[PDB]
Amino acid sequence: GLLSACTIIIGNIIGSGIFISPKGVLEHSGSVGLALFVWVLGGGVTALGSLCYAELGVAIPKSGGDYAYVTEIFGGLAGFLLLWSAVLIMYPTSLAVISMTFSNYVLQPVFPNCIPPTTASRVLSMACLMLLTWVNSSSVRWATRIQDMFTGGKLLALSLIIGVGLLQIFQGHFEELRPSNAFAFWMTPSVGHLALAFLQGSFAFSGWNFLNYVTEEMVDARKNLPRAIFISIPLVTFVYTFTNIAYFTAMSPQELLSSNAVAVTFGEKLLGYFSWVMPVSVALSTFGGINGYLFTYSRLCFSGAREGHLPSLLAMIHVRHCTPIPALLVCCGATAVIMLVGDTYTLINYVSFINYLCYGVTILGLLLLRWRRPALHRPIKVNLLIPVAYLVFWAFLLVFSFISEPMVCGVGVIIILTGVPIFFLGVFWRSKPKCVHRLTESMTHWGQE
Amino acid sequence: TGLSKEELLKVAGSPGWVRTRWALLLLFWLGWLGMLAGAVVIIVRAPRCRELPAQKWWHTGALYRIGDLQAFQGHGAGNLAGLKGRLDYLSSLKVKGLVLGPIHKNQKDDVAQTDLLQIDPNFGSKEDFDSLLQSAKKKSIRVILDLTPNYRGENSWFSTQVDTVATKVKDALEFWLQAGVDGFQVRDIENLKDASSFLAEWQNITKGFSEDRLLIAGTNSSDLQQILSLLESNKDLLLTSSYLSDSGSTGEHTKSLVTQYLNATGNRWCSWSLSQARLLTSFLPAQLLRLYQLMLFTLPGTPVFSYGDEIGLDAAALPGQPMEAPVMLWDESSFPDIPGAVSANMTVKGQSEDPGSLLSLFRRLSDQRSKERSLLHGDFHAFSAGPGLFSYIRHWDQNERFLVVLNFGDVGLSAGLQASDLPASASLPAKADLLLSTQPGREEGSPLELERLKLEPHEGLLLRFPYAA
Ligand SMILES: C[C@@H]1CC[C@@]2(OC1)O[C@H]1[C@@H](O)[C@H]3[C@@H]4CC[C@H]5C[C@@H](O[C@@H]6O[C@H](CO)[C@H](O[C@@H]7O[C@H](CO)[C@@H](O)[C@H](O[C@@H]8OC[C@@H](O)[C@H](O)[C@H]8O)[C@H]7O[C@@H]7O[C@H](CO)[C@H](O)[C@H](O[C@@H]8O[C@H](CO)[C@@H](O)[C@H](O)[C@H]8O)[C@H]7O)[C@H](O)[C@H]6O)[C@H](O)C[C@]5(C)[C@H]4CC[C@]3(C)[C@H]1[C@@H]2C
Ligand SMILES: *[C@@H]1O[C@H](CO)[C@@H](O[C@@H]2O[C@H](CO)[C@@H](O[C@@H]3O[C@H](CO)[C@@H](O)[C@H](O)[C@@H]3O)[C@H](O)[C@H]2NC(C)=O)[C@H](O)[C@H]1NC(C)=O
Ligand SMILES: *[C@@H]1O[C@H](CO)[C@@H](O[C@@H]2O[C@H](CO)[C@@H](O)[C@H](O)[C@H]2NC(C)=O)[C@H](O)[C@H]1NC(C)=O
Ligand SMILES: *[C@@H]1O[C@H](CO)[C@@H](O[C@@H]2O[C@H](CO)[C@@H](O)[C@H](O)[C@H]2NC(C)=O)[C@H](O)[C@H]1NC(C)=O
Ligand SMILES: *[C@@H]1O[C@H](CO)[C@@H](O)[C@H](O)[C@H]1NC(C)=O
Repeated sequence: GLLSACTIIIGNIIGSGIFISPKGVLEHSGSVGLALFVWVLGGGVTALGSLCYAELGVAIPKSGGDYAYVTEIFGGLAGFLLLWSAVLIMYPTSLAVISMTFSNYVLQPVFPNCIPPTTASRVLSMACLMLLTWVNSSSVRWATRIQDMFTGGKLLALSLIIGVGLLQIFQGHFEELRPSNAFAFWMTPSVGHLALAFLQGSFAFSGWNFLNYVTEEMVDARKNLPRAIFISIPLVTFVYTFTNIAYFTAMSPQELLSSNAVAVTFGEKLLGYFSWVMPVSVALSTFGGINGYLFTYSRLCFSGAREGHLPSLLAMIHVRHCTPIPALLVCCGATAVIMLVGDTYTLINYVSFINYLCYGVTILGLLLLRWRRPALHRPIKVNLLIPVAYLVFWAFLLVFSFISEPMVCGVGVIIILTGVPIFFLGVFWRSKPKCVHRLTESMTHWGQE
Repeated sequence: TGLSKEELLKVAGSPGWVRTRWALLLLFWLGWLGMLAGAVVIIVRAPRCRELPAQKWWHTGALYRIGDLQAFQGHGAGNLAGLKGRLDYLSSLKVKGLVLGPIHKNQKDDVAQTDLLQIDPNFGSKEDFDSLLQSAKKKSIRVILDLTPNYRGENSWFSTQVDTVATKVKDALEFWLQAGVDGFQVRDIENLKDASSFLAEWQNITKGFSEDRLLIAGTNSSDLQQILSLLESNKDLLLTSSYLSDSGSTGEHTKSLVTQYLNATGNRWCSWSLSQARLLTSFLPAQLLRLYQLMLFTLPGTPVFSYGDEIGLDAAALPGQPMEAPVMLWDESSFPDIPGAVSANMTVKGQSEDPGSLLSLFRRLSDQRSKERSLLHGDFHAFSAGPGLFSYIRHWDQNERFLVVLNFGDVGLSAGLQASDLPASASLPAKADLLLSTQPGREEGSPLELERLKLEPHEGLLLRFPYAA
């Protein structure tokens, strides 16, 4: 039973974050050193979080996705806030990043050492996102195997990278590896920039918030504590740091951050026609990534539509294919705004800060529950040290990393707090049978067929 | 609770509304098609940038010239085998070349005694040489060896009959190519007969062997016509001459000389060195090197520097110092004959710590020469300024661009603005952040108006600005 479970979690973990993140983590890491350390450390903290989340999953079984636990524990206020922050600034902006890096990697073939126009990249990203929205809609019967073919292209590309790198190291390729050639500091080693670099690896390790669905909604975990974490974490961090090693062995340090693309230049610097087979495979992988994110966030929309909040006129059945038509328009609008205005790596830092704040809130709530709960049944073995280690680590991260730039963090916490007035104005004052509230049902046909 | 009845929705669904749904779908797909068509148009009408010129190894990075290894190291440690210990320092200078001294056997103007196939035991041996190239290619420092019939006598190139002095060096070329060294330095060109054809034959042999090799030719002539006559056929040959060794000392004259040489050559590659093999210090006033380093380190070509130049070492200042072979100094113990004469403001360790030193400036512009493209293989156009001021802009077709200004007079200088002499692509802005200066008085990274340049005498500014489309 561990085979299919492992298949789905590693399908959810690996995305397109192994492409944009390396040159950012090197630009903010100071030098070639400590980059592998960051990529390993991220896997470690993600392992600790996955263990805590698995404990909560094998605990009391309330369904409803991810926001259900934080609605039931620590009040529904934190649950509504986390759901709002999700549907605003963790799914749509990540979808925007995925589509925009698809466009960036597609456009780089024609301009090898040249900056493409921004309008072409934005238009291509918009076209890709509309195509994937239509693909997720309508024909659901074959969309699953379409996404499976995309992930197969992903595995093919990554395996080819593994192959070329592994065969390459044997040809005495200790260049840009050993400390004699791995400790050149073009930029002074700073620890705030080290945290900013760690944010990119954090974005690369996204998807571990998604394992909570099917681990419980499957064959029952009869005290199956270790498998769900120790079949995922060490393999993926090893393959990630070895992919970074493979990237480093075929390139001088400067060429990796002296471009807007990490791959493609890899194909161009050696081989010659795998340089043409590779970017299309990377396009397939990011296609699968946006498709999977769309599927998961549609599941979010259904789960939130059950609870009644996040206004209930959303994600119904239309006629026959039972496809969430009203969900995908609300999806595409919040990413069309980003296609209108946005950049790449500031948004990467935004997403990293927001989702780590989300898991920190969830972990703190779980710890307060454990403090406040002497009852019910926990099938898992008690840990009592790794959660508090994660808690102090994450507190150190947020407190130390607030120095970076107030422009992103301030607006993020401002729209975090903006959920409060609508929350209380709705809970306390939706009982009034206003003309708008009475006639809200009338646009179920005026909005869709 | 706005859950509508399924039967109510089905009975509300009309064929007319189905037609409007089909119309909405068709216009949605038409909008997607229009986005694709706009992307195709804007990607097929885009300005196609040019390609990299695939320059060789010597086109990037400066060059280092070493006259005598005994003078470079010192008494007792002057053997050739000790060269490998200084490669860590030499790689810290970001210099991607090195020139050996004459290490063959030649006592004094003796054709029969001298023989170019053997290395004298005074310096080292073949095994030490092989270890030297092994350590050099372990690093990223190429090695260039020179040949000269006389490095002792004042008859430098064997004034006897010519074929016997030609065949030995002729076989020595392929002997040293099969040894492993790349490139050669040839000095005292003016002491030769049929030198143009001889240099053409040598360049032809080297190019027939390989393409990464080169051939450095040195002459003390300072005439444009003589230089053009020497380069009448060997256009690819790299030559260092005494062209810039004129007194000059004014920006208008320097503009005239540099522009005349560049226009006479065309736009081909050249070498920018002030002297044949001497230092910049002994042929120039001591208050000008802080700007001459930036001038030599930015002009299009390969700047060639003598050894002991990154600190401005002087031979005339120290008494009892032969001007041909000055002694390199590393600490206060490098000159045991006259203790106390040396100090900490010219030694290597002393200048390395100070950011306002010559060594710091050399490291700063050497870190910029290797890693940046625009001043590597960009263009070069100047502004028709007024008084003796130096002004030019270095740019590539798309990458970020550089501007350098210099002052040669003894009085303050104005902005000296001039424009409209460049294409629209090579348009300069009014805002540019300072990157470096000879004397630290300005804050780096601070943009300034380009019409308020209050330039101090004996000063030069390195300006920088992102590319503007
Ligand atoms: C569902 C909805 C969708 C919409 C929304 O909610 C969810 O999505 C949210 C999320 O997506 C948000 C974005 C997240 C990412 C954010 C990134 C942030 O960047 C920061 O911007 C600072 C502005 O000063 C600093 O950036 C540099 O700071 C230096 C020092 O002051 C300047 O020196 C330099 O300017 C330079 O001047 C000289 C020129 O030659 C250079 O070319 C130029 O770079 C600045 O760099 C940039 O300078 C530009 C011109 O001055 C802009 O200021 C730009 O930021 C702009 O900020 C606007 C503010 O909203 C934004 O609209 C716009 O698009 C951005 O280009 C800024 O970077 C800082 O180091 C940088 O980190 C930006 O400032 C706002 C930002 C984009 C946010 C805007 C608001 C959002 C969209 C939110 C919005 C509610
Ligand atoms: C370059 O270096 C030389 C040598 O130090 C400088 O002096 C010049 O040396 C040459 C040697 O050939 C002189 O040529 C002479 O020609 C007469 C013609 O009859 C001949 O009889 C001599 O035996 C000698 O060969 C030359 O006159 C002399 N001076 C000049 C001005 O060239 C030379 O000045 C340096 N600079 C240049 C630009 O050559
Ligand atoms: C550069 O050298 C060339 C050849 O000596 C000259 O350039 C030409 O000069 C004639 C006048 O004699 C002009 O009509 C041409 O337009 C010039 N062509 C170019 C490409 O410059 C001249 O001596 C030098 N050029 C300049 C501009 O001084
Ligand atoms: C480099 O350091 C030496 C150290 O001796 C400086 O020499 C000084 O020269 C002045 C000139 O009269 C003397 O009065 C001082 O006594 C000398 N020593 C010191 C310590 O100042 C030399 O001037 C320095 N170089 C420069 C350019 O300042
Ligand atoms: C060298 O000279 C020979 C003369 O036969 C010629 O064939 C060859 O092309 C020359 N080499 C180069 C690089 O032009």
